Amino acid sequence: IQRTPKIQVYSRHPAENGKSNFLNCYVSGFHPSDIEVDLLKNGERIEKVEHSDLSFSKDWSFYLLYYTEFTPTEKDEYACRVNHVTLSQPKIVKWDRDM
Amino acid sequence: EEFGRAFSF
Amino acid sequence: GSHSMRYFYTAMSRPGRGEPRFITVGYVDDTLFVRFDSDATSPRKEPRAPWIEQEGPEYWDRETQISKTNTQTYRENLRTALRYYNQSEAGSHIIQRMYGCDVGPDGRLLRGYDQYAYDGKDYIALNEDLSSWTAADTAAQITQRKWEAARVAEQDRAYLEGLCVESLRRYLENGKETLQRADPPKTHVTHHPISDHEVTLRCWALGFYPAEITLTWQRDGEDQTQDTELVETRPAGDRTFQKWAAVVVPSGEEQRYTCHVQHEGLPKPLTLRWEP
Repeated sequence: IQRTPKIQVYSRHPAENGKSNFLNCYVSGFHPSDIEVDLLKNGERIEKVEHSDLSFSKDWSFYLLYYTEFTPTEKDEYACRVNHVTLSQPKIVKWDRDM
Repeated sequence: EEFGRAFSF
Repeated sequence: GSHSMRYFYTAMSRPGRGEPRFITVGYVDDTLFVRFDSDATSPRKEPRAPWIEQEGPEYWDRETQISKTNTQTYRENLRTALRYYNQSEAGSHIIQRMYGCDVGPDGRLLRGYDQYAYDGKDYIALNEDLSSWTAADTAAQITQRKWEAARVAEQDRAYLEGLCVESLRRYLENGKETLQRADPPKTHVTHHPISDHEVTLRCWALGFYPAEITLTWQRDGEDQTQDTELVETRPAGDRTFQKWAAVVVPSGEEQRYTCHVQHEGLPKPLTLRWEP
């Protein structure tokens, strides 16, 4: 069978406007391994996003971390857009500094 | 260090 | 305390888009230290941790060769799997492997592993006795028969009791600054009003290593397991991990809830509460 990815969007360090940080999107629990992940800023895709090396958990499901440096502000909105064979349409998860 | 022997399915 | 070394293989077929991709990543506990990707410009084992960089050029050539040979062998494993399951050559399939060893504080072997999966399901695995196998179906049974005939388990056992533990012990010494350091979680409880009747209390654990941790909420001393929202432990990107547990509580009853944290980096479990 196939397993849909779990998605978490968050920062490496506590969020503080004007302070450089790292924006993360962690996808896990999915199978097969092919997956498409974009980090968005005000709806537009951020270029040069990096990701970890493909690994998997004890239940064989895969997990990857996509990340990029960013300086959070009050106005700017960030999100993670994910597509996988199990999803009919890309799933967008907004960044909530309290999550 | 990895184990260098691979056994075919 | 205890430590582990694990190598993870992922072989993915992709009909019409070249030969199957083969990736290998190696970990010591929750620290990635080596990687290999057959799709790389010049495929070879690459260091991913400072303490493995001192391994000589001979180590890297030997490790790279193992992975290159593995790339070819696993492409053959994928072809074989298609036959065993009577599948067409049109679909994409995946073979995975996780093998390695666990050692105790004294460095002696605790137990070894060599597990395989096909399309995300258990295929065949070396039993803890390091001498017998457990096949998931009649297809894996065919592989089992071949492996029993070739005394594969005996060869795996030699590696698991020898080189596996010997190299892990060397890595632990060379990387003692980090591999032997537990970073305790930084904790705090946040408060989020949901409505006039309910509020959300979220217990945070940040900057900890290793990843293993336990976060639980209690109501009047009773675990709220069934009523607690627990997110999967996630990587921060700086070697550490993060996690939180949340519970919806009635207005005014915040003090009846206590968050409990357990982590090896903590001398004793911690108890936290909302601090208005």
